[PDB]
Amino acid sequence: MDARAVAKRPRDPADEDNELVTALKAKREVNTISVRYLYHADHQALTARFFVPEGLVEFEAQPGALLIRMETGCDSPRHLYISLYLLGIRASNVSASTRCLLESVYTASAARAALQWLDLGPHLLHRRLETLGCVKTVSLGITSLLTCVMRGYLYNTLKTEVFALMIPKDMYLTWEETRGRLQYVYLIIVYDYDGPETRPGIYVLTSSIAHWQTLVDVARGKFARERCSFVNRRITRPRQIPLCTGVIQKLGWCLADDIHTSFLVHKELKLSVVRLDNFSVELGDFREFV
Amino acid sequence: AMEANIFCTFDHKLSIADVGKLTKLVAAVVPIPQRLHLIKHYQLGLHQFVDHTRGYVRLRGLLRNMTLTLMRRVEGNQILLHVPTHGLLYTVLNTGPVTWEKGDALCVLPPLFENLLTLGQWELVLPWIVPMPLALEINQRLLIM
Amino acid sequence: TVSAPATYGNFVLSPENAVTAISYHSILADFNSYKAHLTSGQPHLPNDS
Amino acid sequence: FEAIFGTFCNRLEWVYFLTSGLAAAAHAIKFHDLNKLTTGKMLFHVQVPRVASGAGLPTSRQTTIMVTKYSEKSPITIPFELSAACLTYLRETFEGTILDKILNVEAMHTVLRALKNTADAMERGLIHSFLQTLLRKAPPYFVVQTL
Amino acid sequence: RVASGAGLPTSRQTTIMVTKYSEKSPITIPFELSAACLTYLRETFEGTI
Repeated sequence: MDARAVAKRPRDPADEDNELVTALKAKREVNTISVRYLYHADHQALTARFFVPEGLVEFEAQPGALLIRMETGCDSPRHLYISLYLLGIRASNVSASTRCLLESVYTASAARAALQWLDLGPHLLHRRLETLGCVKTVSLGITSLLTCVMRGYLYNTLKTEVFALMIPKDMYLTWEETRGRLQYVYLIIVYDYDGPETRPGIYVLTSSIAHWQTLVDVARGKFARERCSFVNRRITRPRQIPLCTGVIQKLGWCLADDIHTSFLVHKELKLSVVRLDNFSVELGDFREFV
Repeated sequence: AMEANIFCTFDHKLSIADVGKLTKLVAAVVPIPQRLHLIKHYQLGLHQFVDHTRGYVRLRGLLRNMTLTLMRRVEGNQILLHVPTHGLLYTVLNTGPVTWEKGDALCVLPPLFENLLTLGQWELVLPWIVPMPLALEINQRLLIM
Repeated sequence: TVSAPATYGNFVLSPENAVTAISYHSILADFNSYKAHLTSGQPHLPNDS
Repeated sequence: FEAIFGTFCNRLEWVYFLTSGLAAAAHAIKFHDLNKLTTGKMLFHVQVPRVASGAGLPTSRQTTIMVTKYSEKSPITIPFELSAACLTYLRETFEGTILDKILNVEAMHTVLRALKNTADAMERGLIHSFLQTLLRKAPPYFVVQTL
Repeated sequence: RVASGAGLPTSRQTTIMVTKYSEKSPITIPFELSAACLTYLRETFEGTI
């Protein structure tokens, strides 16, 4: 170590020639493969590749769909990858007309299998779900390939276009009149304990609050009826041991001015969505509240 | 240019078989008690805490405080350990008893059950890497038991 | 009519081979060629022993 | 003692698309802006001949036929991998001892072998894709002979 | 390797390393001579035809 070594500012990652160019220059050998520029070499987002059967890929052809991993309770597929739209079928929050529309969209054996597996078991819904991230690609086929980011912005190969996050309009939720400049977005699953069986509500919440306790206090204010239902079931129906009235999972952050309303088209049917233009994913785990 | 790493020197003589054993573990999660630049091999692993009158839950409490690091490179006279940073991707070895799936969330647990690097009185006791629901089930079952 | 070798070939071990045979019970034929090519940087030897 | 009588390596042979006789069916062209192109097409204009008819028969009116043909895309791909050990020794010199030089040379040769292997694989894949396209468009003997 | 079409599985790089060993088989043949033959080969008596 010496003074000049300390003074020297670090090398620019962009002005050093890459390893392949280094080797070719060292031997002074030509190659057919273009090598001077490496694509995705400066993508800071972390991505993964997922295989999914043809029946499940609908409304996820467009980039920006939220991707969930669901448990089948079986050893043959073990896990399936489904979108928030498919969960729209099961959620009580979604209206009748939209439910009919996106139920007519998912008329495939795989989607119906997913629904049967979801309703079959005795567990609560959130125990069967694991969130992966947002998708931005599609290669269609009998088995389709989806690439999903799990930490970062949504953009194509050259960053020449940034993708948004699409939320169906019935699931979108806000609790403040004037938005804070920075918004955090959360996934909420809340259970209503009626007589026969629990009806789950599914929401995506955009909020300025980052503290857990304040956020959960606001949520308990907004969902008082479901807490009353939880206590009522605890009283009337012993030997049923419910847990939780709802769970909250954090996934992402975006600016308030990026929020917009839009529609999605698939097989000449229009679904209306809320659109988070420059959304960047940052996943948390399910935290439960009562 | 190098990346930042932590150096570990073995205070015991190593045969070729021992170093050949170490290089098999070139991506395992090694717990370390303190963030320190140079350490001796006794500090590696959980063997330093092992006790006859204490058990699982105290080891869990201690593992809460330890620093997790990944073994990066094996050489003569020294070991290179890399301490991971939040938000970056890394390669880890499934030393646990259970297979993994894409999207799984893993958490570290004390081992419950081949032995690695039996030196004169020290052993490389690595922890368990397990998906979260299994860890919850194990904790509840053990507490009830 | 065909040309054939008139006599057997001869294989001789080098003194470096003697040292390695004594110390490690092993022989590497053309040891010096391997050494020279390794230190010079060539990947390929011209022919086998 | 044990003896080692030489060490041998696979002398791989190289295949080129333009050298194969299958290339006779192709008309190969390089186009640097191909990634920006969406679709390409050609258009044909045909006017048919006709023969004058006798009395009492319907006359054949002149007709023109327009057809167009579109292009189809079929990209190919293949990966190759490098280890972090290869990458660190490719661009580092620890004290410059002869063992370090050996390791640098090994990293360089590793990446060079990978590049050559991948280029050969790309040539073979081009041949494979072209053959698959030709088989896709080619009908069997009984169809064409019936026609 | 052959490059595959989009969506198909790709071919991993593969290195195969093989060793081959030698075998041994000696041969022998005897010949014999008589005591009288050795006597007349080694020594001679009073010189005569």
